[PDB]
Amino acid sequence: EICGPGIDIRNDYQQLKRLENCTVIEGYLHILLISKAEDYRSYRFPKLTVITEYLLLFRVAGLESLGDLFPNLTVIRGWKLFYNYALVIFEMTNLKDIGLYNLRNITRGAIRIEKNADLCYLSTVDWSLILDAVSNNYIVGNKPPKECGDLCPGTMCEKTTINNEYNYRCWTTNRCQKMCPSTCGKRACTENNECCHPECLGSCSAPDNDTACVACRHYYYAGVCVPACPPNTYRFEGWRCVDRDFCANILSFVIHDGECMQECPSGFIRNGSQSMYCIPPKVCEEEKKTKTIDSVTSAQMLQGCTIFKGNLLINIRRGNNIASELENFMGLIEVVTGYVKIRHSHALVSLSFLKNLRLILGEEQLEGNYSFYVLDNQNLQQLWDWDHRNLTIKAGKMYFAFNPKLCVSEIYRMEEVTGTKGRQSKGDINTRNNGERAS
Amino acid sequence: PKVCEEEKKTKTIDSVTSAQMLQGCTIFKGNLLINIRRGNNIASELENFMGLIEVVTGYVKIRHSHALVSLSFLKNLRLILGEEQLEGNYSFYVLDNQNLQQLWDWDHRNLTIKAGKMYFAFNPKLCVSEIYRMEEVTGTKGRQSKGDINTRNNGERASCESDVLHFTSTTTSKNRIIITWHRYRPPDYRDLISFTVYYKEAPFKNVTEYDGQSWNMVDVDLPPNKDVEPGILLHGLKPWTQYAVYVKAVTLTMVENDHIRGAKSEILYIRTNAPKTEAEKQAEKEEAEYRKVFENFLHNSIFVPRP
Amino acid sequence: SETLCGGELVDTLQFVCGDRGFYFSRPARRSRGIVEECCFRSCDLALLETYCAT
Ligand SMILES: *[C@@H]1O[C@H](CO)[C@@H](O)[C@H](O)[C@H]1NC(C)=O
Ligand SMILES: *[C@@H]1O[C@H](CO)[C@@H](O)[C@H](O)[C@H]1NC(C)=O
Ligand SMILES: *[C@@H]1O[C@H](CO)[C@@H](O)[C@H](O)[C@H]1NC(C)=O
Ligand SMILES: *[C@@H]1O[C@H](CO)[C@@H](O)[C@H](O)[C@H]1NC(C)=O
Repeated sequence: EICGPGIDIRNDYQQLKRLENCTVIEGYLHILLISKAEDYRSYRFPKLTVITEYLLLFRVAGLESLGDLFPNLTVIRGWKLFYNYALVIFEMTNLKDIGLYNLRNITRGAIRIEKNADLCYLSTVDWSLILDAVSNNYIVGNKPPKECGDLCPGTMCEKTTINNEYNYRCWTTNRCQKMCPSTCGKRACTENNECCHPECLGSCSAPDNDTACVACRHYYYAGVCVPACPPNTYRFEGWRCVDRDFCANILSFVIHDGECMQECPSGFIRNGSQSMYCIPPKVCEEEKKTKTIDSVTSAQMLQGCTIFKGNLLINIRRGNNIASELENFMGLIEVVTGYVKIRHSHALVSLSFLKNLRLILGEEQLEGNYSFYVLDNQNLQQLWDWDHRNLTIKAGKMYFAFNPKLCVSEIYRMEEVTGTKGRQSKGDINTRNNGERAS
Repeated sequence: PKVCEEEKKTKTIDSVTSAQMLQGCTIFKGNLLINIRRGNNIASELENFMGLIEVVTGYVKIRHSHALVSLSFLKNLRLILGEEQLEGNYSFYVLDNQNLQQLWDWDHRNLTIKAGKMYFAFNPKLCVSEIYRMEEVTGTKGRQSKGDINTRNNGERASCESDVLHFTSTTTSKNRIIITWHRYRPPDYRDLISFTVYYKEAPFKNVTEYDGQSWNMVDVDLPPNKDVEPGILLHGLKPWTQYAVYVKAVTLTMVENDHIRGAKSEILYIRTNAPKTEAEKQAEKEEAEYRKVFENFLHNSIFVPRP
Repeated sequence: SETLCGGELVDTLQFVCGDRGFYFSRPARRSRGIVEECCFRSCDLALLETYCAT
């Protein structure tokens, strides 16, 4: 069964039987607050093989190991994320070891594995084999290093230079990190490590038969993995191809550029002549005045908004390359009508990703009537304001403080292209802390 | 006492070596500048080269003097004469002093300014609540007006009111101290990250925190049992000797600024019976900085109320 | 209690909801966080049954 639109499981293990038929989940999975801790090994779900979104486990107080639950869970595509993370394993007060031993790709997000009171087998498993960008992982606060004694049997197991180590790699005391040899190159492999079709992701029931894949590194259609969707078939929910018989009969839809989608994007609109016609603006809403931005999850809510009729805050503590995504969501924003603020955004080097931002109307301001404000941005070397590109502030003051790597000449050049000298003191745009350590 | 006349109208002091010439000056018939960029222990020697200086006929300026947390080295000061009242008619001037925590303005010592008001800006760690006392004690109680001493940047990051820690219990040996304090609950218990304990040998009570940092620093972490009020063993101290001790709470001064409270003990003096690391400023802060917010997100997202 | 925020928030919630269990429904829904309602602002210890099933 292709379950969905998304599974939130809480209160008791006895509700968990809802999974007994699912094999793909077109949505997140939550497992929450199972405080009874008792039923434990009464449940199994071998049908499950791909989760198209994040997996969250929180305080599942009874559970020793997820390999009792999800032995075959092979791909977590991460088409939605949870605060950059595609997998979260948090306060599992009794969890000893992960299991998941068949897991073979995580196709977008990072990992946050944290506070787990008894979790052995952390990082004795090469996250760079299973996913790119290990530097976005955040494994913290767990059972401290020397206490475990992580092992494989006989340790006599599959090995690598675990980072700058060289070691056996071990999901749990019973199982190696089942691995496909380098002879496969980019390919995955079947059991007996024979390299499979280059559209398979993770394991495969027989070598190099396109039907044989478990999961598809691009799209699934009619029981075969394929690098792109067939003619007249539309990409849907980031992993499968469909036709109007589905997309018309999703509950309240449109079709566009071979995507099946909840609304037409910027530059296209409903033509009522037939409801398929996204004929060639897009407005984000408000509810808080302050639509804070902190992660790809909160930024994904803006995906393709043209007019943002609120006030931003930006707060990006960490994330090696997140601007590459923020351009994809937010670079279409031409207008912010409120104020704008930036705070503690130690990950940003540049606003460059704000690709098409034109205006800041200052319909709403900070205390002190600041319509723009920039504080404590310990790495923001550059503004997007290269003179090729305009930025018009239609009312109110600017402010700038403690931007240590941002040359004052740069913010002055912004003062030039915004033409906005006659609104600030020495302090509001000071040399005395902005850029004070800029190289 | 001895009067000194110096060849400039204003003697700049850039260093101990330039202060050195004034050593044993008491009455300085000139202006002074302090411009002390960098250098070790300097305040200990400037009290020797200048601490006896008590009567300055000019103005006094201090600038860029990021070396100086404390003016305590100008021990005795009595008079600034205003003969060189500046623009705005200022005779004392401290600007851009990016580490200045504490003026001499303290219970032990008064001051007089003969004439010429006081100016302050870009003193980010000098609490704006401190100077209100100093301007009254100096007699310039109401001569200044709003813009002459800005409220915006002065002390902007400083913990200008701190809760008080209570010493609950104490213990001593011929070479050890064991000491405890009440469980300080900050308003949002994640906000605390650690306690710092300072101690130094202090045979007389005329002591303050700002005595140059001579304070030995000890770092101690709240034990994970929330039923245990914290404590520490201090060991290898001098027998038959008084030691001084005090405690400062470490807190994430973010999100809410002054609503992040900060906490400090009073000073405690003990008679015994007859390492530090650089990055932990961030490398610990990181692990609550970037964990508290993820928890607050997860709790906002996972719970949803019924209708 | 003026404010509650961390582990003791999920503990006091489990205590008040007890064995009735928590409510959840898809965001379909409002963007207002319980934490702003009970950690930053002054919290109300009689509200937190409103999160439990009924
Ligand atoms: C699972 O599928 C079988 C076969 O259709 C059905 O009898 C059973 O009730 C289903 N259970 C759930 C929980 O969907
Ligand atoms: C996971 O699959 C994605 C598919 O786009 C690929 O880019 C990524 O490198 C794969 N990682 C591993 C470890 O196979
Ligand atoms: C500052 O902002 C408020 C609210 O937008 C406005 O009423 C006021 O006129 C502005 N200008 C000031 C306070 O000088
Ligand atoms: C404090 O008292 C001692 C007497 O023990 C004295 O020598 C010293 O000069 C006084 N002042 C300071 C700053 O220590």
